[PDB]
Amino acid sequence: AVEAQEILRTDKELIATVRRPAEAEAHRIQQIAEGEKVKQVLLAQAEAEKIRK
Amino acid sequence: VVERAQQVAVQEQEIARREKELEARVRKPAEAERYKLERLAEAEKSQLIMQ
Amino acid sequence: VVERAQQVAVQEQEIARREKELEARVRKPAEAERYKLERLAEAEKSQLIMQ
Repeated sequence: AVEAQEILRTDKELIATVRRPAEAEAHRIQQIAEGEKVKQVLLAQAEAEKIRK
Repeated sequence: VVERAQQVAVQEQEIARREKELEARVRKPAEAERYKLERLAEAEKSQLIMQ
Repeated sequence: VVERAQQVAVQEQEIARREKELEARVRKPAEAERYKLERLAEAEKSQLIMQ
């Protein structure tokens, strides 16, 4: 029974330790990727119209 | 057995604590950085087009 | 003879103790690592596609 309670505790600990940080990291990566994509698109548009003019 | 059967409740509260703390320290800074990058890129485009 | 005939019961409890402990220290960490790899790979794909 000691080890069964330890199983439950380590399940919850692994959740709080790696499962949620993984989701937070995924959200951070996708947010930063969105920012970088918008920045690159705007810079490319600026360069293209520079070349056109 | 009692010790471990209550440490499981400690971790049950810890999971939500990590939820909140990780959100505050990761998701909101990421949103703020994305907005900062958006605005600075818009300013750079506005400057480059008219230069 | 009595000593050994009770050490066999000691090991009879030890087999289930090893069951539980090995599950906790191997199977659950493996599941957590698989989920972490899944989510990080999904994030990397989401970033690479739009870059």
